[PDB]
Amino acid sequence: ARKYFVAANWKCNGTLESIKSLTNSFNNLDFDPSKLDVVVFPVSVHYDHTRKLLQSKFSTGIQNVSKFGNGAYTGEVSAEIAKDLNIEYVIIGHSERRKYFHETDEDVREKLQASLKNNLKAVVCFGESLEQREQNKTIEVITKQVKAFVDLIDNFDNVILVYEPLWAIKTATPEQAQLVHKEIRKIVKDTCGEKQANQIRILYGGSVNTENCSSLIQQEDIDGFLVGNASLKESFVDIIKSAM
Amino acid sequence: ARKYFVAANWKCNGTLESIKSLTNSFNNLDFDPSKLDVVVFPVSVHYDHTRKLLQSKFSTGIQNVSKFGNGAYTGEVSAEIAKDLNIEYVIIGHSERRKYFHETDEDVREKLQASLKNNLKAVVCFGESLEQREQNKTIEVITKQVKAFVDLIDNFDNVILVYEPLWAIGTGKTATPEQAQLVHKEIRKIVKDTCGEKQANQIRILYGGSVNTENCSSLIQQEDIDGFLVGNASLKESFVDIIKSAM
Repeated sequence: ARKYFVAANWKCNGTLESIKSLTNSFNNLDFDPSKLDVVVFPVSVHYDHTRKLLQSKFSTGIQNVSKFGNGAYTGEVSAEIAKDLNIEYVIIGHSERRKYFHETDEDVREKLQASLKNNLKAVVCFGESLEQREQNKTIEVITKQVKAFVDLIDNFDNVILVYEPLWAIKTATPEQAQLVHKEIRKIVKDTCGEKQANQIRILYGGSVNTENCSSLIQQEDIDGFLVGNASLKESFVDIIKSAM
Repeated sequence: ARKYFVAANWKCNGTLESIKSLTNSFNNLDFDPSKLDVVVFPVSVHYDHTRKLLQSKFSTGIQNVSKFGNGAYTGEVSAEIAKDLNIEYVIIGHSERRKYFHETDEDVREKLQASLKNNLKAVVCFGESLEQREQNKTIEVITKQVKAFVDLIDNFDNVILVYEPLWAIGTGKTATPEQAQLVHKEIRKIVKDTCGEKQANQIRILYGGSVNTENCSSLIQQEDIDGFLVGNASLKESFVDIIKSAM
């Protein structure tokens, strides 16, 4: 029922040369974008380059978006500016922004609202710490992170969730991932409704590579991934192939 | 000297079409980039579009830069990436980043360290609040802010200071050219105290309050005001007359 969703998070990496090389190798992968979503998230200043080098079967987005609209917000990219550039997706709430730049649940909410106001699709990240999982607080913490923003979703094809097992940076088994994914879908069901919950894509955002992608994707409540370091290698196409 | 320096901070504003329009109008102004620096700072995602459309006499830059290098830093743009793209200038410590995104003196320092380490030129902003000005803390505050980072400066043409009179932004108070000049004088003294006289006389100190076509000449003709980081007025085609005040 749910369309699989494979995302490349390049984070803060890339040169124009390397992007030229990587995008070319990606273009050589034959896949149908009506059946599978494949999204590339370059660094802001690399977006136009990346978009021009990637064939249209690859969707594209940016790794952050402002909680503010246009105006006196130096260094920010608004949802309105992204929409004008036909930027399709935004990443919101990535653990590294919550960690390094003190992004809160409320910031995530307001970024999501702004993104949805301007008709962007949103990739929304959350997940518990090692200390939180060690205290058996996974459901508590994820209920709270999800309820911060979940009522803003009207179209459950246009918001994609991402579970980051920050506890593991330990290493999460496919079954352990699946178990949280199921818990998340139940949270969505009880906050938004059962049809909504069965629509929404929930991606795994722990460490995904060529050797574990098949085991992860086959899990019933794992609908794809947000891929970190493996997405900077030409063998990312094999991770893509696991979802086809 | 000192070479004037006129900078367009477009902040979070612009469309593909408005920039097309605006850059074209700017291109019609004939100035000599060896006689003054004219720098445009678009939104990161507008950098390529903006750099392509502006004639090469215009310098360009980005409104923020990361304190971290390359790696697992989602949403960040490194000094490394800016260097690879020949992005010449970066803004650091803008009051709007200190206000909304909790950017600290330490953040400013590391961003400057990272920028200079990667051969970027930095436009660095600081300034006191209403409450600080009212309590006569202007020099204490500015001295603290500048001392966060000034020892990193390795070339006093390549780092540019911006005084933001935050006490006069959105407060109901307006800073006079005379008041501005005095803070700039205060700032050049601070640099002379910490770096030396030649260093202090070399460095551009730009005014970062509200600048428009009416007040621009009154500001830049002041002895210690070497140009400006312009906000809302740099979104208009009439910005060319702000540039003209420095020609």
